[PDB]
Amino acid sequence: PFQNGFEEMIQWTKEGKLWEFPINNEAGFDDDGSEFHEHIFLDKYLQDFPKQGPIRHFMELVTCGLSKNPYLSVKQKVEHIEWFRNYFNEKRVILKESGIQLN
Amino acid sequence: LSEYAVRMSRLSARLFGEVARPTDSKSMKVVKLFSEQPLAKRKETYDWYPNHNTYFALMGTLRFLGLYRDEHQDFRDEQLRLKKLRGKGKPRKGEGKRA
Amino acid sequence: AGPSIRNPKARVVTLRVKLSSLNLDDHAKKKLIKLVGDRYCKSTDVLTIKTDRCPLKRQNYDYAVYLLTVLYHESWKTEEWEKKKTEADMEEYIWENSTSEKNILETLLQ
Amino acid sequence: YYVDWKMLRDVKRRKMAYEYADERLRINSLRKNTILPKDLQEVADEEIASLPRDSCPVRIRNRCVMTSRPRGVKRRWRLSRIVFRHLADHGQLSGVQRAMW
Amino acid sequence: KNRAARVRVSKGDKPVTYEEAHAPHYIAHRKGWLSLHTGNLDGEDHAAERTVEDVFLRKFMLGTFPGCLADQLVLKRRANQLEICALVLRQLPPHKFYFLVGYSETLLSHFYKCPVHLHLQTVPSKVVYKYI
Amino acid sequence: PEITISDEPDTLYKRLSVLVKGHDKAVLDSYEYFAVLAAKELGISIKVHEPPRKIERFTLLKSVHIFKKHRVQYEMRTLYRCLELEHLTGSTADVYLEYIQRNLPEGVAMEVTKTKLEQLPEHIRKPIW
RNA sequence: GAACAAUAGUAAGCACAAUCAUAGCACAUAAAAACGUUAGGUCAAGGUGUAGCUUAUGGGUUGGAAAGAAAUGGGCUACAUUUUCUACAUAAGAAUAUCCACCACACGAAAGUUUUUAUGAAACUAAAAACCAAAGGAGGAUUUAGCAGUAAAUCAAGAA
Ligand SMILES: [Mg+2]
Ligand SMILES: [Mg+2]
Ligand SMILES: [Mg+2]
Ligand SMILES: [Mg+2]
Ligand SMILES: [Mg+2]
Ligand SMILES: [Mg+2]
Ligand SMILES: [Mg+2]
Ligand SMILES: [Mg+2]
Ligand SMILES: [Mg+2]
Ligand SMILES: [Mg+2]
Ligand SMILES: [Mg+2]
Ligand SMILES: [Mg+2]
Ligand SMILES: [Mg+2]
Ligand SMILES: [Mg+2]
Ligand SMILES: [Mg+2]
Ligand SMILES: [Mg+2]
Ligand SMILES: [Mg+2]
Ligand SMILES: [Mg+2]
Ligand SMILES: [Mg+2]
Ligand SMILES: [Mg+2]
Ligand SMILES: [Mg+2]
Repeated sequence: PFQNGFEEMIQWTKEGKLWEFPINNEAGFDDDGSEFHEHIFLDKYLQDFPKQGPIRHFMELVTCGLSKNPYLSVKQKVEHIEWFRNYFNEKRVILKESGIQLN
Repeated sequence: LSEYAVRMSRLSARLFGEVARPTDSKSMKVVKLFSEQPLAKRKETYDWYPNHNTYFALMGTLRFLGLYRDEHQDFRDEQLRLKKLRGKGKPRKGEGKRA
Repeated sequence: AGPSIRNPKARVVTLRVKLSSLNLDDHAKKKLIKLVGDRYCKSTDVLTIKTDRCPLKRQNYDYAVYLLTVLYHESWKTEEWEKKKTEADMEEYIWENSTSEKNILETLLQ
Repeated sequence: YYVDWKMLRDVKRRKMAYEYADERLRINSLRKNTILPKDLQEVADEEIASLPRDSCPVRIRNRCVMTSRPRGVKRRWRLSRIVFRHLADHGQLSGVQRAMW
Repeated sequence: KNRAARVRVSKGDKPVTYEEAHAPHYIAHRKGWLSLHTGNLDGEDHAAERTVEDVFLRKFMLGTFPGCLADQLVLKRRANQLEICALVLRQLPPHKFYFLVGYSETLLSHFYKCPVHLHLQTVPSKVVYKYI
Repeated sequence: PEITISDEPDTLYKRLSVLVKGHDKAVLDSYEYFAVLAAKELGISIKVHEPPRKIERFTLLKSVHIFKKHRVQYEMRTLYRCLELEHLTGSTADVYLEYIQRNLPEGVAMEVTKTKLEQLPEHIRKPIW
């Protein structure tokens, strides 16, 4: 049973039902434990790719894009660059036929 | 303009994490393409309609469970009652046309 | 007020640093002006870094102070192309190697 | 029950547009790039063309939430003017008042 | 003639609450607001959801409380919790009233996934501002 | 009331700026009286101003089907109050803003900008690469 | 069913008036505008009374439309010197429908035709260049709108 309105608030807050004060809009979202150099620098996944080719032009724009992006975590960005590796290597015939030898 | 200006700009570019090597205005779109949240993904878009199945079914249940009370459904009901009691109903499927 | 606490505008981190309080060399200070540019206010000597790109504000804070450390460390590195500096690139008019200098020397020659 | 069949098909267009969204973004990443070959772009063309056209963004239509009216919709409240006015006039809409100046 | 949200002149006998006796053009002059939340302010978001919520709360409160609801429902929204204030007539015995109070608070906290608080103030007969 | 002292050097704020947005004037007036009287008791040393109001006006068609010579015009007014605190601590900040925030009215919203004082970062102190 | 040196009228209600809004007044505008009239408008905002459809008057996919011989309402741009260009913001420089064989230009292409580019899965859309420079030379009966920061002219913004 409740002794006071403050008891109400208190119990709602322990229960995690009532909000946390002074409010930080980031309360309850940890973002996977990540830090900026896991977000900003995508070199890690640019390791496997032809280095002097235009594929690095395209993938550097993709990279610089995924860097500027608050809306996605580490995981999905990585899935992007991985789907790109998988698809670029998926077609070996096109890259070579186009007039540039591409790895 | 100078080569000192170009190298300075490349320095700022690769440092800040912006686009380093010079590109077309056209290709730049792809930059802005991954720089944003795509349109069809936004919560202000796919979450546009509240689920109508939810409210509808929930309140109907609560009604038959005798908690919520719908006067609209009662009007409807009573009127189909006085419609069928008259003899003009809603035909059992398949029966009406050909017969 | 509402069910959700998540606010998009929260993430933004700003840094304001007076360049007079930095240990920067003449060369370091002016290469830094030319390097950072628009983030620099020239009258009040205030440098401003706005950081966005990361979801959590801790990350925008660490990457902004990161940008600070990075610009300071690369403001002191003189490289090949900095000896290639155009005289049109100058923030100053240096009396050395000038046109007014050769105009003076020709007028005094005559 | 969604109030119409209209709202039915458009809801399915929201689900779908959320589903193939990644595919869209990544294909249109190459397709809109100049530097890459035209040859990867013809194939990327057949690729986004192959996707069900019910999953594309622009096939989606903004409607009023409750009354389904396709047009005359106020973006911020997702409500048709009839219903908006109705709600605001009873004062059921917060902060909205009649303008005099 | 402007027909928005108005009560027409009868033979002069029609009982009328202060709420329905004032035309929409009076809002913020005399009339207050039925719903209160942050959403329509200059810099803010999700006004739409607080509106859907509002509508459904109207429907819910009028269907859950048959015949006893006195005047239009006052919605407050503060620090994520909703304070639902209802002026209600005296019809049913206190048992069913607390039953439906707990019932509503539980179901509303749980559907909207946020803490709800319900305040009922009982009134002898519908408040009459004009006529009668 | 459990209180604990951690050895770590608590954060300083040069200027804690609090924006209070509203529709109505009265509520913000009263809330101003509240924040002022609350920040006086704790000896926080603050000022308050009124940022000029912003009015949005949009128009809808008056009738269901067709009269385009007839329009209804609806209005949303947002009024401002800004609390400016200077020279406060981190804990004093967390408490004062807790007390100010828990009691915040239903129609009003609050935006706080904190400028926090940091000496210098470590890799910059006085090394040169 | 009223006459104020008043002859049968008294009446709360609701309009108008009064107050609110246009960040002080005053004014103006804004709003307000009862009762009824025009079976005025809308069953395509939505909701329903009455009648109908229920292997279809229902629900989906796919492709298709919106062509002009005209006739007209409303606009925009003009027909040019109070104009046109470029500088530019409010002292400038040049152009200027007839010389004549101009290597056509003065105004006036918003229209066409080419090439781009914006968006988009899809250009039929939109914007910008270049070309082209046509009708038009202040317009018949007859008419619109405005009493002040209005008309007129010039500029930007927002809604979707
Ligand atoms: Mg559309
Ligand atoms: Mg009128
Ligand atoms: Mg006034
Ligand atoms: Mg007046
Ligand atoms: Mg008027
Ligand atoms: Mg009046
Ligand atoms: Mg009147
Ligand atoms: Mg008729
Ligand atoms: Mg209907
Ligand atoms: Mg019906
Ligand atoms: Mg059909
Ligand atoms: Mg079709
Ligand atoms: Mg004609
Ligand atoms: Mg005009
Ligand atoms: Mg004109
Ligand atoms: Mg001149
Ligand atoms: Mg043209
Ligand atoms: Mg010509
Ligand atoms: Mg001619
Ligand atoms: Mg006349
Ligand atoms: Mg005018």
